[PDB]
Amino acid sequence: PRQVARYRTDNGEEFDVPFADDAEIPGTWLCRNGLEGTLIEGDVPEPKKVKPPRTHWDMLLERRSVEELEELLKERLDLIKAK
Amino acid sequence: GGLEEVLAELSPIEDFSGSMSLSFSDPRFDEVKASVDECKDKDMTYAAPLFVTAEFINNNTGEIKSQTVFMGD
Amino acid sequence: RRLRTVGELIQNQIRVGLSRMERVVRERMTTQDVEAITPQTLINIRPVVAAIKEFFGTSQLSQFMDQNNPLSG
Amino acid sequence: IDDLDLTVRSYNCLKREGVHTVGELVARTESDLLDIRNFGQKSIDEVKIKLHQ
Amino acid sequence: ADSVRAYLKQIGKVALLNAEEEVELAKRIEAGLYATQKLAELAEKGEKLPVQQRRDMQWICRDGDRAKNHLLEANLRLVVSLAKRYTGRGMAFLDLIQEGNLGLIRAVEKFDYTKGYKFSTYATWWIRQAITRAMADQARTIRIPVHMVEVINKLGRIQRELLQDLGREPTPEELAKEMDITPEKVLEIQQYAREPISLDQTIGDDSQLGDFIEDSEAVVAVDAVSFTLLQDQLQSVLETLSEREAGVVRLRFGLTDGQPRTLDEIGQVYGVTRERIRQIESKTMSKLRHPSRSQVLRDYLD
Amino acid sequence: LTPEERLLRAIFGEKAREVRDTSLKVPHGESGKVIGIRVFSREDDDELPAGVNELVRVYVAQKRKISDGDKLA
Amino acid sequence: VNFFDELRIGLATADDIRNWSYGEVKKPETINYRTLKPEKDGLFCEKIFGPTRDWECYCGKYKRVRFKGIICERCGVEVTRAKVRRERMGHIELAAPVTHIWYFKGVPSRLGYLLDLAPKDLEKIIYFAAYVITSVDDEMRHNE
Amino acid sequence: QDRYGEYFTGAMGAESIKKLIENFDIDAEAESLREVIRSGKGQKKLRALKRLKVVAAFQQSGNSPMGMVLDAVPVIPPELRPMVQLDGGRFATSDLNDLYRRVINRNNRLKRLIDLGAPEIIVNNEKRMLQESVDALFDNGRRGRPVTGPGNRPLKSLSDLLKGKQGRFRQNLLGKRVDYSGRSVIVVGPQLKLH
DNA sequence: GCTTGACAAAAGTGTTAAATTGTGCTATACT
DNA sequence: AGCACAATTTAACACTTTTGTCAAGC
Ligand SMILES: [Zn+2]
Repeated sequence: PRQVARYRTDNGEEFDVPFADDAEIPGTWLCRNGLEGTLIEGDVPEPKKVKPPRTHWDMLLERRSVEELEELLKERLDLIKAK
Repeated sequence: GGLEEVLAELSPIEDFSGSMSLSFSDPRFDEVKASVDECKDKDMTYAAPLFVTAEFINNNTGEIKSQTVFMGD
Repeated sequence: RRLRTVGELIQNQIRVGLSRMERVVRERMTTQDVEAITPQTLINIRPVVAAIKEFFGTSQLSQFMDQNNPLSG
Repeated sequence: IDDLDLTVRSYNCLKREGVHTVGELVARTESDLLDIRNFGQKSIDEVKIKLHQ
Repeated sequence: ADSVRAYLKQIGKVALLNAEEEVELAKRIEAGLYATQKLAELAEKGEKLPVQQRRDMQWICRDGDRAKNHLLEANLRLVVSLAKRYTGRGMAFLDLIQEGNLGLIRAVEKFDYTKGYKFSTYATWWIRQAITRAMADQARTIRIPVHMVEVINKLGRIQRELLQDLGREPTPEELAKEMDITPEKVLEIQQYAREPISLDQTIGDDSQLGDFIEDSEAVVAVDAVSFTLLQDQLQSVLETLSEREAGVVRLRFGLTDGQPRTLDEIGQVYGVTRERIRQIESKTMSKLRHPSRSQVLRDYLD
Repeated sequence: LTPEERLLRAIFGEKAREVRDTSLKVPHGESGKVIGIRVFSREDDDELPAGVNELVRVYVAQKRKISDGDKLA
Repeated sequence: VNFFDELRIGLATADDIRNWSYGEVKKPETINYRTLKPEKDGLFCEKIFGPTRDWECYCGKYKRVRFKGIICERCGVEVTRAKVRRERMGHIELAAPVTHIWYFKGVPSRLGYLLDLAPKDLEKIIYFAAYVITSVDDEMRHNE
Repeated sequence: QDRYGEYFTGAMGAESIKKLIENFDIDAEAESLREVIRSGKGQKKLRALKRLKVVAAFQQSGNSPMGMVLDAVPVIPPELRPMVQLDGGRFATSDLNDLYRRVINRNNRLKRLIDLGAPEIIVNNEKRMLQESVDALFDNGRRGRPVTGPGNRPLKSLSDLLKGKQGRFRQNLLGKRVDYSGRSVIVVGPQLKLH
């Protein structure tokens, strides 16, 4: 009473996961390999709702306004032009 | 006494600055909590609470703080 | 050849407990707001009693009294 | 098929039972819907009252 | 020989900055980052730079990352001075150090040079948080979340303060009062704080604790055999029932399949209503309760 | 519950009980008269480690006649 | 079977180790502090190592022996005997290689004898007390 | 590095050792070691001979010498390193789990530092820590001071299972406790027949 | 030996509030 | 330590279906 779905991890390995036929199959499955993988059948519905992580640039922007950054880069280049 | 003997070694406590000194002295015991028979029954340990006089001194301000301290049973 | 008796075996375990506390007393002074420090705020007695409790239990010189007869004890 | 906003109980039963398009719904028989699991009277009462609207 | 000695040797090779350099490095870091973000802005909409403008932009970024690395390496001594105090608490000294460095890294990222404050002032905050936050996620074999570690510690201090005021240890009531929580809760918290013990401890003085533990799921031979014998006596007693009478009992309790069935489901196989099956069930059960059938199964009570 | 166990329940009408039986019994090969009993209850004020509501100790005693296999000297 | 002929050993390769593994345990977590149930992705994780109870998945949607050898689409636990919890292995994928201490520190050092490095020198390399020349360009060094 | 860096590559850690094995000719070092045992008899010959025993062992077997460096570490099944609550609810577990915990903790921190970017001092420190933790897991105290728990007692490594009178072989394999057995004190049988 | 309808308990199912859990941060100076 | 806030999980609950049960009658 089971249906078998196959997933493919980003590195190319493929894995067989037996499921119950009555149950709804997922589009991604944590795999014995340790990586996420994608079902080779139709869907494959969803992005999973990725929000980008916080970056150093983000933390600098919230204090220095872009103008202050520009004048600073001005100070720095005008110093490089003088050799 | 052995207790005072190890307390002499501690007194005083002084950082590299010598600006503050924490001094110990005068150990004291109260009467035993419970009797031997009572402890063997109630699964406790036969013990007297110990008390100490702790003197903290600030060399900059020259202030003294004397406090009685409970070491334990 | 000695022969450290019970009083001394306790003294040594107390000495250890105090030295472990002196460490917290010394460092405590530094990060504590000065003039807000008291003999108590610098003193944390956890390591002193632990030495005693951890000596009577788990130590090979502290044994369950052997009593099947007065002579054994 | 989602313009109906059927009560979440009705949408899941139909979606599990395999009615993707309303074209598959109208062909089904009223006795065929109530045999679908966890599909009761209040389900066909909400679906019928909305179909009539 | 020691691993911490090895790490201290290397962090000692760098040199401590003064206030002026810290500001210098800070600027280089922010300049490099903005240089990078702008160039990346060109990547999407194109508009390539003049050659001299591009070659120098590449250098601003490289110089910024060179700055970030120099600020860190110069303050590694600060991490170590903070992590010294948190040892003996259940984390390795090196692990404290490394986690402090992670806080040091965010200090650098989030540090602001315009405020005119010395770097160690703002960095001490992050390094301490990184180290204590680390201990709360790590130091316990069974992890407790930070909010619970927070309270477990608070309860500890209250007990030590209350201990000093009462010349004794406080009861659960005194503790729950000083902490403004229910006494039942403080018990729950004190159970959470219990830490596990090693199955490898030698208690014999000479055998290890771990080998005194029974296996509670191990099969017991006398029961599995009697269960086999019980499975025999039922098969017999059922044979004294009508074909449908026995068939209904088996499906009702799931003897053959192991999956019990509803009255409506058994009515579906024999072609009757659930109520009919309920009736047939009552009858065969009073037949089964009849002493001649039940007398043999009595000793299987348990 | 196992199906074979649930059928006997219906027949003899003993409800499968909500709880397992973990009970104190005398070790294999031991015997005697019950001497005394000590009960510590959380309901009663008493005292106990966190989580322990009630503690009961039972003292069994026996007269041992000198027996073949006993060691003398 | 109880009759086997040979029993052999060899160095387990990373690939051998990965093939044994029923999953990569990604967290240093044992069991939840409240429910005392195995934490997912940690040591003891039922998704990888196996079910705590016979033919019972973590969440329990499939509780019955009726379907053995199917995986719960919710908790990803396989329905089978909890005995497999005794037979099944995981793995950790390292972010940097690591030397097997048996072959480095065994006397005589196998690595030392294999690369012809003095053991006291081999130590300095793996523990980051000194560098080692991995490659040199002989032509480019000569032409320049 | 700054001058000549373009002409060579160098590194530290097992990552470098892996490279030296990656570029290795056993058949080459085989014979080139084979002649030195013929021509150079002396104390060096005694050295080259022993060294041959390992280099030769890898030729005949199909074993890649790469195996001596680990990209992945296996994890033993949970019931062999159990965690269980005793009577009363207090918990006891194998030392193996805290040992596995240090390894995975340090590997995960390493991933973190790699992604941020970090000065080699910090990153190399992690790799050195990662290396030592996998050592303690396999064989504890075989290098340096052993990883200890409370009371300063060293944790039991995977090697500690097999070795010694209390290890698997002597304790659980060459002997064992058995069913259908008993014992008591013995008394004289003077009236017994010999059988 | 059987079925019908009224019916209440039981069992699921979706919808929401409460709790639990995870993460960011704290700017005298401190190496 | 301590807090704030977002994220996630757990409980609580309203509500719908199903299951067992009774009386009454074909
Ligand atoms: Zn499940």
